Amino acid sequence: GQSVSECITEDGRTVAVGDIVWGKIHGFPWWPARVLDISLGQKEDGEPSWREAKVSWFGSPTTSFLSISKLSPFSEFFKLRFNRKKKGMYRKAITEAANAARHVAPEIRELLTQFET
Repeated sequence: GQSVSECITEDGRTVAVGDIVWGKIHGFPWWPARVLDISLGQKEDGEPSWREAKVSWFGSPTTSFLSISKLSPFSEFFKLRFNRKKKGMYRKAITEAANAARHVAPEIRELLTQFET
């Protein structure tokens, strides 16, 4: 594919390099990540319609490649995707991501602060 600086997700929102997203891989819940690159399939490719992003997971050492279909914008999907029960690394990642997002999506850190006990 060809790298680009942004694309539109399946829910119709723009995702750009540097943005915070929920990402999905097998064996883990939806997990917050930072977008490092975005790649779009091109007509000479084996699969011209494939599109993906390279992401860095919060609360984690790992970087992964996700189909755009396996990510979503962080704020808009937060209430849906945030697991209120999970502990440890997962909750630390949530905290980091909410803090990172607090200037464009202050509602998330707001919700997390209300939720904490």
